[PDB]
Amino acid sequence: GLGPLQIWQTDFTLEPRMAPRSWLAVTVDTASSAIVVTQHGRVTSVAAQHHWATAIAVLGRPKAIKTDNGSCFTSKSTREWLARWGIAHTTGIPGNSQGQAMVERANRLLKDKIRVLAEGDGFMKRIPTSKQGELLAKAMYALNHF
Amino acid sequence: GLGPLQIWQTDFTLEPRMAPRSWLAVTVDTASSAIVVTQHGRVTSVAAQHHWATAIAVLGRPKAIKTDNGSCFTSKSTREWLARWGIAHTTGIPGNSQGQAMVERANRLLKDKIRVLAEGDGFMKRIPTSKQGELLAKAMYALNHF
Ligand SMILES: [Zn+2]
Ligand SMILES: [Zn+2]
Ligand SMILES: [Zn+2]
Ligand SMILES: [Zn+2]
Ligand SMILES: [Zn+2]
Ligand SMILES: [Zn+2]
Ligand SMILES: [Zn+2]
Ligand SMILES: [Zn+2]
Repeated sequence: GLGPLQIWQTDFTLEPRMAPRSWLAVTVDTASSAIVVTQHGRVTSVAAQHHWATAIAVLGRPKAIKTDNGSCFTSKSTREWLARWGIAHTTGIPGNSQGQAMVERANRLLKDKIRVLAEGDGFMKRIPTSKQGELLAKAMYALNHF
Repeated sequence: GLGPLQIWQTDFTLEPRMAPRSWLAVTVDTASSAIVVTQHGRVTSVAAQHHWATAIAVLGRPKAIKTDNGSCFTSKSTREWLARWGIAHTTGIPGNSQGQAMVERANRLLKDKIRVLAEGDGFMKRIPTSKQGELLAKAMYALNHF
């Protein structure tokens, strides 16, 4: 049982094609490379908690999650939510540089796939609100192919 | 590679504690017993398609899905959505009796866990709208423990 560590990297990335809920919260399980994404109207502490509750239902509970120092991830509210779950959190090392690189790469592959799938459906600018969820789901499936 | 068949059972169950989006769409992968649930305001053909797009992002694409003859699953719109995905569908045998039993059992374990987790949080009647998603996510995690 000397298998990979159950550690996640999480980040928010802006995607105007998904407006009005244009902030995409993306989590990469570093142990399997699975990706989970959710959309939100604003980046708050509560959006990050909503995102991780879903990721937890999808990937199970991690031992730890690594984020940057964005304030939605470092407020007291977030620290308490993570403590209630027993999940450890680290924002890395002060002036990390790298070490968030996997989720930054997932952010980019994700936006590219949304753009090619959207354009494939004839949406060259914003994706109609009513079509967003299924297209976000399709991009997520295309990047995991469970 | 003589491992289980990638066949899903899907159904809708009403849960007043989740009002106004009180119809829960539940899918059980019969190959692993994993469960995926989503909430909806009305049972339409489009609610079933929204539910399966999410399940597909979570469990990958199945070879087939088995449902009852509820009309949201048998309209032309649904038949076409499933055909676009290459997924086969069966509503079983005319007067099946059983053969949907796993998802009917998942419907019941699911509503029980929502009730115990809700009550654990002090919500004895409807769960506040703003608390529903995280509690639905928690019930889904509690029944899968990924
Ligand atoms: Zn960030
Ligand atoms: Zn939210
Ligand atoms: Zn970033
Ligand atoms: Zn695939
Ligand atoms: Zn039914
Ligand atoms: Zn919907
Ligand atoms: Zn039923
Ligand atoms: Zn667990």
